[PDB]
Amino acid sequence: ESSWRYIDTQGQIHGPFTTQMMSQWYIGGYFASTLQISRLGSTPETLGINDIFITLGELMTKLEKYDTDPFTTFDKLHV
Repeated sequence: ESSWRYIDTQGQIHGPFTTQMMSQWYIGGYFASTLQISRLGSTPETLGINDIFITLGELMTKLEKYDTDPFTTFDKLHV
């Protein structure tokens, strides 16, 4: 699993935190879409997000590109 850092409201960097920890906090409502996050570059990845800070909202927008339509998305999850 990945690890992540984030920048808080005052500018302080926190982490590394596992995907599990970040996911839990997100689902818990602790993170605004404006929050800056960074994925630690533990593995190569083609999205280009390793070690940079982008907003949560920007990360979500990037990930949406993979979900082109519900038919392919259904098959990718279920077939």
